[PDB]
Parts: sequence; structure tokens; C-alpha cells
Amino acid sequence: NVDAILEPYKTENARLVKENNEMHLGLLKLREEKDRISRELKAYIRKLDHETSDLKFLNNQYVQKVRSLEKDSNGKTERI
Amino acid sequence: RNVDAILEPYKTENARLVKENNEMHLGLLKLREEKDRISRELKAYIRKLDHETSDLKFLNNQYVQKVRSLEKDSNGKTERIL
Repeated sequence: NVDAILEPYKTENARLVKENNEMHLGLLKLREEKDRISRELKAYIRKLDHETSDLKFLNNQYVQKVRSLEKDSNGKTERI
Repeated sequence: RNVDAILEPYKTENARLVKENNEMHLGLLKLREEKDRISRELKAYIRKLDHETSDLKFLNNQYVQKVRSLEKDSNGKTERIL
């Protein structure tokens, strides 16, 4: 009789425990996806941030050469 | 009061599980939005760096063409001197 009184509460509890476990795992799955994504994209950003820095350095290297070659093309006109 | 004492743990635990499940159901929605926001923001910053790279690559070739142009003249002017 006690078992018949308790059965609805034991069934509901089992339903809620199943759901609680599923949601804990779901959150963990999702936080791992977010964590995996963020670290991948942030790494690819660092790779592109290096390429930009190299291209910016190389562009200044050409600016210094253009100023050097323009001085030479001016010295050669003084000689002419 | 003995039936009440037998069911009180399930009544309490069930109420605790419902509260937690509701909070985690919101937690999942909040988390999927955060993941989508993070992904959009980082993928956008990647595109911003992609354009800068393309502009720097185009500008670098523009300097390569000028260096070849200036080197030709700096060679033609030496020939004129001789």
C-alpha cells in the first residue's frame, strides 16, 4: 500500500533525474563546442596577425628602398 | 504523518530537480547564443584581417612594379653617363 502511494512520486523523480542528467551532459557538450571553436578561430587569428605584421614590415622595407632609389635617381641627375 | 514522512524526500528532491532543470534549460539557450555570438565575432575579425592582407598584397605588388621602374631608370641614367 505504501508502494502504491509512493509509485507516482518515484516515477516522477525518475523522469526528473533522467532530464537533469541529459541537461548536464548537453551543457558540457555545448561548452566544449564553444571552447573548441574559440581556441581554433583565435589561433587562426594569431596566424593572420603574424602575416599582417610581416606584410606591414615588408611594405615599410619597400618605402625605405623607394626613398633610397629616389635619392640615387636625383644624385645621377646632378651628375648629368 | 508517516505517509508524509515517507514522501517528503521525493517531494523536496523533485522540487529541487524541477528548479535545476528549468535553470539549465535557460542555461542551454544562453550558451547556444554565446557560441553563435563568439563564432560571428571571430569569423568577422578574420574577414577584417583577410581584407588587410589582400590590400597589403596588392600594395606590395604596386611597390614591386615601382622598384622595377626605378631600377630601370637608375640603369638607363648610368648608360647615359658612360
